Amino acid sequence: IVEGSDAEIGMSPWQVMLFRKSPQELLCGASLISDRWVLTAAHCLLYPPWDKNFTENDLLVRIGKHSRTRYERNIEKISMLEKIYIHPRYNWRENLDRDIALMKLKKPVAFSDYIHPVCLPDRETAASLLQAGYKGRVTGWGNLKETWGQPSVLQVVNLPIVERPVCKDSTRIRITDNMFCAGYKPDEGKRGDACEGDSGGPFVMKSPFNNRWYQMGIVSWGEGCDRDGKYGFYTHVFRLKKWIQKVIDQFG
Amino acid sequence: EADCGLRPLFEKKSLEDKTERELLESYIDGR
Amino acid sequence: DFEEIPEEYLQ
Ligand SMILES: N=C(N)NCCC[C@@H](NS(=O)(=O)Cc1ccccc1)C(=O)N1CCC[C@H]1C(=O)NCc1cc(Cl)ccc1CN
Ligand SMILES: *[C@@H]1O[C@H](CO)[C@@H](O)[C@H](O)[C@H]1NC(C)=O
Ligand code: NA
Ligand code: NA
Repeated sequence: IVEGSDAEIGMSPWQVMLFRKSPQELLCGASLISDRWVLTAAHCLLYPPWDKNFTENDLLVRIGKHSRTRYERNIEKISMLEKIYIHPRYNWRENLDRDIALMKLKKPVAFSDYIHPVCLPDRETAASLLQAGYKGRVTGWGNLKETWGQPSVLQVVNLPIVERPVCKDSTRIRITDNMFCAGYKPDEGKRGDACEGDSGGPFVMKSPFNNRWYQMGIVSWGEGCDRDGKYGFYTHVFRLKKWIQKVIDQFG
Repeated sequence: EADCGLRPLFEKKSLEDKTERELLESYIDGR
Repeated sequence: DFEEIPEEYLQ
């Protein structure tokens, strides 16, 4: 996360770290959506241009974390994966359309002060809140700058959703309805973005109707990190919810 | 899921984090 | 750069 701040303790208790077993390293962010299911970006698990194709046994999830590198004894919980599900129409060849995946844990994780699931949006919450200018929050342990470096603890940044024509005009990539973009404009006097290593983590909004946090987006892509005139692109979770529900109903 | 999105150390105790108000202030719909 | 995690998780 570029131009963010340290998270408060328990500020993002749905935050998940995807951790490679060997070598031991950060792979991606992710989020907890129930006691058995974790949501992330497909490109965290499958990205052939970069020779990325992880299987279940390659990875661990670490839940309840704050420090990036520490083993947070008596706080974090480490879970093994039972199965990965990547969206069948994920488009890694062109534009990262439908950049979404689910991971089922081998055993349910116990909730605590530090471990708690985020809500997935309903149609009405999505319609109300996914509007230009409305701000969401992005969290992760990814790099602090595009070129360098890396944070001691989880980072947090609040960013406004951007008008779709501005998103489209910022890139040569074809933007789809399964994406939205967020970030400040050059003239706006504030900045911030996701970066490498933040992939797969959540873009959340706090509903003013029921005071619950909803995951509206997944950290997907950006041309660099925090570049003037570029924006971060997020998977539109609500638009892909029917698939989420089909997977959980069939395999949960 | 019935309890989703309510943080033990914040909403469940009626404590606000230091920047959540920035999000609320950006939400025009439904005022 | 990461602290070793307990061996139980790597089995
Ligand atoms: N090809 C294009 N013209 N545009 C799409 C590039 C997407 C790619 N960006 S990139 O890795 O920084 C490479 C790049 C940089 C500048 C211009 C073109 C390409 C990217 O973001 N990727 C490629 C596969 C992984 C994902 C990623 O890094 N996601 C993390 C991320 C997410 C967000 Cl929301 C913001 C920034 C970043 C960091 N780039
Ligand atoms: C990803 O890797 C798995 C290895 O089990 C392989 O079966 C699959 O064909 C690969 N997919 C792509 C798109 O390369
Ligand atoms: Na364009
Ligand atoms: Na920017």
